[PDB]
Amino acid sequence: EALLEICQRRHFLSGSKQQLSRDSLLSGCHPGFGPLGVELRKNLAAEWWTSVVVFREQVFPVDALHHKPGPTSGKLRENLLHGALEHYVNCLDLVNKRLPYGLAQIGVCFHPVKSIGEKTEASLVWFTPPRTSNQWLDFWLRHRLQWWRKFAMSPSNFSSSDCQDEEGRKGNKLYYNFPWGKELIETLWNLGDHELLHMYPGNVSKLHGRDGRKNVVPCVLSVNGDLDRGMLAYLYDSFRKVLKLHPCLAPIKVALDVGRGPTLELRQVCQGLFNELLENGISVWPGYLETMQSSLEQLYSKYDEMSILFTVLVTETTLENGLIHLRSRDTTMKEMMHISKLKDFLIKYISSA
Amino acid sequence: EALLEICQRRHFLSGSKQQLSRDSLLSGCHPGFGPLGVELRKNLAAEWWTSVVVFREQVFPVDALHHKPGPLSGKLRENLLHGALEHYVNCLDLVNKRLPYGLAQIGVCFHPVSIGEKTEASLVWFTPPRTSNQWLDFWLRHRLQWWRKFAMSPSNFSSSDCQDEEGRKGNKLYYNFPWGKELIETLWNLGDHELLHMYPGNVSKLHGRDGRKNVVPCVLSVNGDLDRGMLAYLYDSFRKVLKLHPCLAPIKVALDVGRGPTLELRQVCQGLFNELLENGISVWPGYLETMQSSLEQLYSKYDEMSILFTVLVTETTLENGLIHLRSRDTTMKEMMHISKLKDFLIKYISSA
Amino acid sequence: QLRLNPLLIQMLSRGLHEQIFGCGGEMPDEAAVQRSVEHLQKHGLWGQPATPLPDVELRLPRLFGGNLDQHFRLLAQKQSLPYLEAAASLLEAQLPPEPKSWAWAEGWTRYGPEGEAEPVAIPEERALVFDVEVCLAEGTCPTLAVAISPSAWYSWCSRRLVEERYSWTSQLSPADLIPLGEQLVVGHNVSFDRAHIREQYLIQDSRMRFLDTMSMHMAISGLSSFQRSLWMGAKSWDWMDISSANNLADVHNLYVGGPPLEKEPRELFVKGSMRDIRENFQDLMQYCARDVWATFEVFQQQLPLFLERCPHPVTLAGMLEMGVSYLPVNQNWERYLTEAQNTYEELQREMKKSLMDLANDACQLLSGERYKEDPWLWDLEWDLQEFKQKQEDPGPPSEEEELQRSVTAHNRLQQLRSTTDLLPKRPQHLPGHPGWYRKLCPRLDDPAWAPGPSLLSLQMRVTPKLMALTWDGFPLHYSDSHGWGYLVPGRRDVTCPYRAIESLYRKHCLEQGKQTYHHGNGPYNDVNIPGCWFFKLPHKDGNNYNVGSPFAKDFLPKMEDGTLQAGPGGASGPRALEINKMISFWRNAHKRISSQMVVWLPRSALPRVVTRHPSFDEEGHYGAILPQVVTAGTITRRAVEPTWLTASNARPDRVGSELKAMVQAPPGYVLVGADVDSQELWIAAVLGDAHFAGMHGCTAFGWMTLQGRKSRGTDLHSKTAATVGISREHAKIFNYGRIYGAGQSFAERLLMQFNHRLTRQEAAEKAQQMYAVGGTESEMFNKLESIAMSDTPRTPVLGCCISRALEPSVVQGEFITSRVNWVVQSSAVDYLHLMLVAMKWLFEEFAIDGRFCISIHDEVRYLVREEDRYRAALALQITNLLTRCMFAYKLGLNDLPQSVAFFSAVDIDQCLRKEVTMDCKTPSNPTGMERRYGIPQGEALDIYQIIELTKGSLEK
DNA sequence: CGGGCTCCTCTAGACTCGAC
DNA sequence: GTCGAGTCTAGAGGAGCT
Ligand SMILES: Nc1ccn([C@H]2C[C@H](O)[C@@H](COP(=O)(O)OP(=O)(O)OP(=O)(O)O)O2)c(=O)n1
Ligand SMILES: [Ca+2]
Repeated sequence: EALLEICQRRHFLSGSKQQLSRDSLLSGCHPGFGPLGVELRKNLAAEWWTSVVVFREQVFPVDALHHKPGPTSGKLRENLLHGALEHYVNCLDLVNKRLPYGLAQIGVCFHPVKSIGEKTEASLVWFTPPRTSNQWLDFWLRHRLQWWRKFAMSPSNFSSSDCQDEEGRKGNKLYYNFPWGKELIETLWNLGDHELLHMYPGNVSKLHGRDGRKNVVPCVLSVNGDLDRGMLAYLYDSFRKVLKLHPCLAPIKVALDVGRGPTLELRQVCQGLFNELLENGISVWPGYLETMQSSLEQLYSKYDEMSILFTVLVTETTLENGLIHLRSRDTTMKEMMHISKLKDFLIKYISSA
Repeated sequence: EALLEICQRRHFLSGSKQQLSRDSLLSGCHPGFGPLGVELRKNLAAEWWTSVVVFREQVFPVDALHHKPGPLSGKLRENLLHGALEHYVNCLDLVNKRLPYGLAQIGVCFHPVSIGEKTEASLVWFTPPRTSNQWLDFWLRHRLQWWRKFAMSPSNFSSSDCQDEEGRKGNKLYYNFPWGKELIETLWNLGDHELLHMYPGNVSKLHGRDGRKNVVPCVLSVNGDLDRGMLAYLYDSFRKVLKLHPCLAPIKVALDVGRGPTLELRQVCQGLFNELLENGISVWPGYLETMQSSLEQLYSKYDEMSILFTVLVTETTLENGLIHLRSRDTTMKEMMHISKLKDFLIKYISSA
Repeated sequence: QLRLNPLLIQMLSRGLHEQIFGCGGEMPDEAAVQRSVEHLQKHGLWGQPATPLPDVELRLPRLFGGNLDQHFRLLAQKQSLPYLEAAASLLEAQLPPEPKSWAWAEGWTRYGPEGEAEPVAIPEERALVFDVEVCLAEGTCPTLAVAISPSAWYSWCSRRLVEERYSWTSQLSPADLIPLGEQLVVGHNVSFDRAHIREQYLIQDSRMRFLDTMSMHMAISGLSSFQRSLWMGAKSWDWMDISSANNLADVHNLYVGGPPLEKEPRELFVKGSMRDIRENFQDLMQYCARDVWATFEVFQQQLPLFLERCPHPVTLAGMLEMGVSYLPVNQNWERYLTEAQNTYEELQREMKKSLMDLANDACQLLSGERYKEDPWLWDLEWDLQEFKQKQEDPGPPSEEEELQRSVTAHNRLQQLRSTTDLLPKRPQHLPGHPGWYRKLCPRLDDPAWAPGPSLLSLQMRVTPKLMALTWDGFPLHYSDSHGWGYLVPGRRDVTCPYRAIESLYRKHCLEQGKQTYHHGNGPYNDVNIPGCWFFKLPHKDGNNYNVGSPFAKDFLPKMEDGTLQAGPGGASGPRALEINKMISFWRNAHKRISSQMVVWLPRSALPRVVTRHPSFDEEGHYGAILPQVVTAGTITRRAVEPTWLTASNARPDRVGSELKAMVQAPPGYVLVGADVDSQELWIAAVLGDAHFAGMHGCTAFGWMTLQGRKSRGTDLHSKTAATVGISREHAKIFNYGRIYGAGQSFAERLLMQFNHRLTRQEAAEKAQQMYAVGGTESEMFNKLESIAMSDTPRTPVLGCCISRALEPSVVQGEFITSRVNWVVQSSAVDYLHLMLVAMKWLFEEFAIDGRFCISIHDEVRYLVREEDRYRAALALQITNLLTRCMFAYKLGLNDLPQSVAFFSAVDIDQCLRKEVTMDCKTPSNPTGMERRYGIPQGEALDIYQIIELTKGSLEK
C-alpha cells in the first residue's frame, strides 16, 4: 500500500514495513506511532472529549486503574467498563442521585492476541432509568455515528448495525468500510442492571437513582470507541498525494518558511510569528530551521503528505509591507495576507471548520 | 488529614475513607482519583506539555508502549526512558540527524511495591557530550522554575545535587511536605552508555551531527511524578479554602440560580453556561439542583472545590442583567452585567 | 328496509328515507326511466348486478323546518343571529374622531369624549374592529393594538413595549396576550389578529367569532392568480375595475375609493427594533388607527354586498365556524423541530462535503491552463485579480539571552503591524483564486462564514459542471435561453474543447458497450456551441419547458437507469439526488414550520379532564397553535393557510414530513374526524344525473361513480388505476385532469412520467382510448358549462354567486376553465359549510363536549372529549347523511343511494396523520411515532360499528 | 387549457454609497 | 471622477397540499 509507506515516511507510524501489517495495526501489536500519529490521536481524543464530556452537565471523568488487583494474582484490564462501575455509587454524590448521568474515560486496554495488544479506547458508561433505556440507546447511537461522520471525507463509509447479545440484550455496532472490509470501531450495549447488582451485592437501596420523582435502579448503557482504529480509519479516509485530514484532526496546522535573506531580520520575524501562533494554540512546523534548501515543489509535496493546512512563506518583502505568502493544502492556490492578520484568520479557519 | 478528608469528600480522591493513605498516595497503590483530581492532573499534564514540548522546536512527542515484549515473558515498563531510546535512531530523521533534540512523553509507569502505577512526565535530551552539563543545568533551572511557578509558597520546591553510583552527575527536586521532603523530579546525565548497549555495532547510525562533525550523543533524563506533584500542589493550596492556581484548578466558575421563576431563570443560566463552555471555562452546573442550600453553605462547598468564582442569577438578572459575582480568594461580593462576565473571566485567567 | 332505484340502485333505507325525505314521493317519469336505461345499455353498463349493502335503521333527530333546506336555514339562522346583530350594530354606529394623543400606559385604555384616555380592563363590547401590530425583531408577541367599538375608541400596549427588561421569556403564554374577554371581532386578515387574543387558546371554546374583510373581498370580487398577475402588471379589461388585490390599500380603493391609504415607509415593525417603536409611538399608533378606520369603511361597504351575493345563512354560519380552527400541541413539537433541523443539517453537510471536495480539486486545473480542455470547466471565469496596495551547538541560552531574544522577536513582529495603513479599507476577497471559486466562498465579514466554497449547492449552475455530469455520454451544458442541455460531439458546421468531448464520448461508447447519430429534445442551433450540437434535456412537463436543475426528482429514474451519470462514478450522483429528494420539502418549509406561534397553556388554564387523566405528565407542556386560515382565499372560496393546508404527509424518505403527526390531542381528549369519499367526483356525477334524467346513476358516469367500493377496490379511482396501471393516488390526478380540461397530450405525458414502462406510443394510445370514450360524462360537462356561461353563475346548492371579476359580462369568453372549475369547487365549499353547521347543531343539541379542530377541505377534525368519541362519530355519520341528502334535495332528486350515505370510516386517533395505521417513519423520525413519542394506533369505524357501540343514540 | 394555492432558492439587472 | 461592494427587486423553476 502507498498509504502505509506515506505513514511510515511522514512519521505517522513507527517500525519497519514487516512490523506494520494490516493485522498488526488492527490488533495492537504494532511497535507504536510516530510523532505525527501521536498528535493525530491526541486530536481525536480531544474532539471526543469535547463532544461527549465538555458539553454535558451530567458526564464526568473517571479514573480506572490499568491493573485488576486481587482474585490469586492480578491481571491487565481488557475494558474500561468494569472500572467505571466501581465509581457509580461514589459519583451519585456529584449529581445528587439525579439520573441520568455518565462516566467517561480514555485509556489503554490490553487484549490477548501469545502476544499482547494495547488499544486506546474511549468509553462512556451511561446510567439511565430503565424506562428510557431504549430511547437513550438510540440517542447515543445517532450522536456517536454523527460524531464519527463529522470529520469524515466520505461519511457513507461509517455505518451502523443493530445487533443482539446472548442474553437477548439490544445493542449496536459501528463500522468503517476499510478497503478490505468493515471493521468494528464502536459498540453500544444496553446491559441493564445485572452488572451493577453483581458488583454491588446486598441491599439495592444503595444503588437507587431518581427518575424524576421515582427512585429506581438504573439500566447501564456502555459505549466503547476505538481511538487507534479510529485514527487508522481517518488516515485511510483522508487518503497528487495528499492526506486530507480534517482541519480539527490534522496534527500540524501551519508550516513556516523563509527566503534567502536578510537572514538576521527574517529569522527574528519568523521567531516572532512562530511564538505568536504557538501562544494561540496553532501547531507550527519550524521549516525555517531546515539546513537544506529545496524547490518549492518538493517542499509542498512533503507538507501535503503530512496534512499541513497552510504554508506560510516569510520573505524580505515582509519587512517592507508586512505581506506573507500563504498557501492552502486543499486548493494549492497561493494568496497574500498581511502578517498582522494571520493569527485571526487561522483561528477563524480552525474554529469554523 | 483534614486536607485528605476534604479531597475525598469533594471528589479529588476517589475511594473509601479508610482506603486512602499517605503511603498509598505516595506509591501509586490507591483506588484512584475523583473527577476533580482527574481534571487537576489533566491540567498539570497540559501545563507540563505546554512548557516543555510546545514552544521548543527540538522536542517531539514519543509513543512508548506499556509492556516490553521479547526475552529479557513480557514485562510492564518501569520507566519512560527505555521506550524513548528505542525511538532514537528513527527519530533522527525528523531533525535530519541534527543534535541536540529531545523526546518527551507523559504516560504510566508500573512500580512494584503490589503493582503501583505512577503517571510520569519524562524528557530524554540527546545532546553532544561537549554541552551535556550545560544543558543539564539549563533543564534543572527550567524545571525548578516550572514547579515553583504555580506554587503559593515556592520556597518549598527545593533542589539538590547528587552523584550516581557510576559517577554520573545529576540533580533532584523535592517538595517540602508537612512531614518531610518527597522527591518529585530527578535529572540525570547518563551518557551514551544505554544508547550503545541498546545499539551494539554499527555506531554510524548513532552518530549525530554536532555541527559539522558526527558524534554519539550523551543522554539526559528529566523524570517527574505528576501524581506526587498533584499531591504537592494540593498541600500547597490548603476557613477551609483550597487556593489552587487559576491555571490548575479543575473547575473555574460555579454557576447558580437563586430565585423564581424557575423556568425563566434556568434559561438564562443555561445560556450563560453554554457561552462559558464555548470559550474554554470549566463551569459547575449548580443551577440544576432542586433543593437549595444556604448561600453561605454553597460558598463553603465551592471554596473547598477550588472554584475561582461563584455566579448567582436572580430575579434582578431578568430586569437589568446584573449577576452576583463572588471571588474565592478575596471573598468579595459584587454585581456585574452578564454580558461582561465571560470577558472578565478570560482576562482574569490570562492575567495569572 | 331495502329499497331500489328505478335503475336498480340500492337507495336509502325506508327508516331513513321516511325520516329525511318523508313519505309521498312521486312516481318517476317512466319515459325518463326508459331513456336512462337506453343510455346505460348504450355503453354496456345496464344489467350488471350489485350486492345489497346491509340497510341501516337509525332514529334521526327531529329535522324541524318542513324539509331539509328549511332545517339547514333554521340552524344557520339560530347560529348566526347573535353575530349578525353585532355586525348590524357596527354598521349603524357613529364614532368620535380618532384621538390626537394616544395613551402610553400598559393594558387596555378607553378614550371617552374629547379623547379622554381611561384605563379599562377589557373592552366591554360585543362588536369590535381590531388590528394588532407585532414587532418582528423580538418575536411573535403582540406589541400594540387599536380597537373600534360602536361607542368608544380603545388602544392596547404590552409590557414588552412600555417596560424595559434585560430578558423576556421566549415561550409564549396566555398571560402576555390581548384580553378581549357572544362577541364578534371584525378585522382585515383577522386570523393574524385572532392569534394574539389570550382566550382563543383555552380548550373550552368561548363564544367568539371573527369576520374577515379579506375573505369577504375574495367572496365578492376575488381575482384569479393569473388574473392577479395581470392586474399587478397593468397597475377586454373591464374586470380590472371591479376587482382588486387583497391589500388593504387596493381593497379600500376599490370598495370605498377615498384618499389613498398610506403605509409607513420606515417599516418599524418588520425591519425595526423595540427602541425604534418606543421612539415613534404616536406615529405608529396613528397608522394603526388609520388602518382600523379603513377596515371599518371596507366592512361597511362589504357586509351588504356579501349577503346580497351569498344570501344563504349557511354560508355565513359556516364561515364563522371555519375561523375557530384549533390545533393542540405538546412538548413533542419542539423535539420535532430540533430533530428535523438537525437531520436537515446532517444531510446538507454531507452533500456540501461531497461538492466542496469536487470544487477544491478543480482549482488545480488553473496551473498550466488545463481547464481549457475540461469539457465542463472551460466556460467558467478562470481569472486572478492582483493584490491591491495603496554550525556547532551554541549551548543552552542563558536566561537574559532567552528574554532578549523573545522581546526582540516580539518587537520585530510588532513593528510590522504599522504597515496595515497601506492596505485598502475594503479587504479584498480571495484575489488569488479563480473567479468561479470566489463566488462560492462566503466573505470573512459574514457572521456565518465557513471555510472553503461553503455556499455550494445542487441548485447552483456550476454543480452539474463540478460533478462532471453526463447524459448518455454527453457532457451537460447550460444555455441562457433553454436551460440545461448536453453537447453531442462530432459537429463540423474561451472556446469549447470539442476534441476533448469527442474523446470522452469515444471512451464512453467503447467502455459502456455502445457503438446525426442521436435523437432527443432537438438540436437547438441557436445556442451554437462550436463543434457540437446542443440537445435539450427532456422536461416532465413537455418539450417547451426548460429544466432548471438536472437534480430534480424526475431524473432519479433516469439516474438509476444509466442515462444520467456523474463523472466520479459509483453512488455519488445517486446519493446527491437522494439527499436532494429527502431535504427538498424541509428546505422550503422550515422557516414556516419553525416560526409557528405556539402558546403554552399553564396548568391553571388546563381543564380538570386533562389534569386528572392518568396520562397527564406533570413535567410536560401542553400548548396550541391557532392556524391563520383565511376562510376564503381563492376564487372558489376555499380556505387558505400557507403551512397547515400545505403540510406534507409522512413519507418514508422526506425529512420533517411528520408535521401533522405532531398535532397530538391533550390527555382526556381524542381527535374524531373523517374524509369525504370522492367528494368532487360525486358532486359532478350528481350534477350530471340531475341534469340528465333526475335519477341517481342515470348517466353512465354517475352509474360508474356510484357502483363500487373503496375496500373492494372496485371504485372509480381504483378501477381507473387498474385500467391504466397507475396507483390510485395518481389515478386521482389523471381523472381530475380529464375532468378539468386536460388534453390528450397531458395524459400522454402523465402516463410516460408515472408508468415508466409505457413508451410514447402506448401512453398516446391509452390516452386516446380513455378520452375518446354523446359520451359517458357528456351531461356533466354540459351542465357545468351551462352554469358557467349563464349571466350570473351561482352554486346550485347554496346559490352563492361567482366573483364580479369572473362574470361573462365583463370577460368576453376568457378564463372559462377557471369558471367551470369554480362550480364544483364552490359546491365542495358549500358541502363543508353544511357539514360545519350540522355538526355544531348536533354538538349543541346533544351536549357533546368537543370543538371544531381543523378542516383541510375534504377533511374535518373535531377535538372531542374521550368519552364522547363514539357519539361524535355517530354525529359525523348523521351529518354526512344529511349533507348528502341536502345536496340531492337542492338538485331535485328527493332520494339518496345507500352507498354514499355514510362515511367509509370515522377515524378516532390522537394525531392528525392521514391514516390511522401509519407509524410516520421519516429520516427525522426513524423509530416511529409509537417508539419515540408513544402514540398508539387509533381506530377507524364504519357506520355499523358506530351504531353497535352507541346503540344508535346521540343522547348520553 | 387540468385547476386552485403557498413558498422557497438562484440569478441577473439596477441603484446607491463610500473609498481610491 | 470613477469603480467596486451592499442592497433591493423581479423573474424562473421546483416542490408541498387538496
Ligand atoms: N390532483 C387533484 C387533487 C385533488 N383535486 C380536488 C378534487 C377532489 O375532490 C378534492 C379532494 O381531493 P381528494 O384527494 O380527496 O380526492 P378524492 O376525494 O377523490 O379522494 P378520496 O375519495 O380518497 O377522498 O380536490 C383535484 O382537482 N386535483
Ligand atoms: Ca376526499
